[PDB]
Amino acid sequence: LSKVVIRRLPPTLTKEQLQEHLQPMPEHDYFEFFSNDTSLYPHMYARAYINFKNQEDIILFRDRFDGYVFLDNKGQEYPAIVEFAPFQKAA
Amino acid sequence: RPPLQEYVRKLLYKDLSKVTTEKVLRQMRKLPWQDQEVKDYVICCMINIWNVKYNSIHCVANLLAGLVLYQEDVGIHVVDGVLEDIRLGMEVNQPKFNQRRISSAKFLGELYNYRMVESAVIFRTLYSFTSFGVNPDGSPSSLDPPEHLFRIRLVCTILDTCGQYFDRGSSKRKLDCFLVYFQRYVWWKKSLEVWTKDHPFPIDIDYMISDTLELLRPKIKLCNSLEESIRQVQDLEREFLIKLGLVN
Repeated sequence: LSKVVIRRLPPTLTKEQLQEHLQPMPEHDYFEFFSNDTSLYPHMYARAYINFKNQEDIILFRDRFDGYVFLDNKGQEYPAIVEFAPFQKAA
Repeated sequence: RPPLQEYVRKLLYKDLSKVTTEKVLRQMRKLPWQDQEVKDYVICCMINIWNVKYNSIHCVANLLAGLVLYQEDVGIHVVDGVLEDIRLGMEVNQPKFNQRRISSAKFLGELYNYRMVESAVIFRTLYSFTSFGVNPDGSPSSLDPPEHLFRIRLVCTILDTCGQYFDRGSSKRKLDCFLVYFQRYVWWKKSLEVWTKDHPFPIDIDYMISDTLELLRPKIKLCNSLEESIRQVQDLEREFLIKLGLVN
């Protein structure tokens, strides 16, 4: 298992802003941002997938960012969730 | 509404059926997949599978299986999206979204049937229905309050869609193990204090479970009490303990 999702991010967060929070980034094959694709409007969230190169780096990453509070413009809190992706196939 | 959006919407939600699958496939292939907005829109339309009639959901899985020969990334993003929606649906858990959430579960099951996901994805999802946000003593919780029986409908929806293929070998054992956990989950719900003589557990949910389980396993023992369902789980977990070597 190398593919990790970080989900329930603010709906107007961007990939670049996410990167600024995450750095220093561990070695990764893949890193892409997704949003505005749910069937459950108006419950809007953003998320990302990262495919890690080593296993020990994954434990470190969720120790650091699981529960990490992101903010949107208006100051509403968004605790992130970090888990293994339920589908492990990489794009 | 922009022309390509109306085109994608028309192909997926109106034209697509069992008899036009080859024609829709041809057309989807020639879309401008290099335009990121267009690729994003198709992915989004497929995740929003509730717009498709229930009996033609399987045609979208089939169309996706033809399409990933030329556009594999699209299929990955749709599967990732459907699974995110199934998880978010449990976090939101408002009854106005019941039809949409069921459509998503059926779609995941059809995605297994047309080889877009392997069985591990299905079992991960079935366990999530019986464990996500569920207190391990069977007491009610924020995401699983007392009269909420929708987890049972979700499980039965997936089992009715693709469960028949888990009848041999390793998937057979995996389904048998899951059903032991499912029967306990059901007895936790049945044991809640809200259910009384004046306010009985719904018989329609009972019949849904027995019909599903007896179709998959004609000789299965349906537990007649919470105690019996806990013992089944205890016997199973003794087997696991032996395999894991935590004591012996």
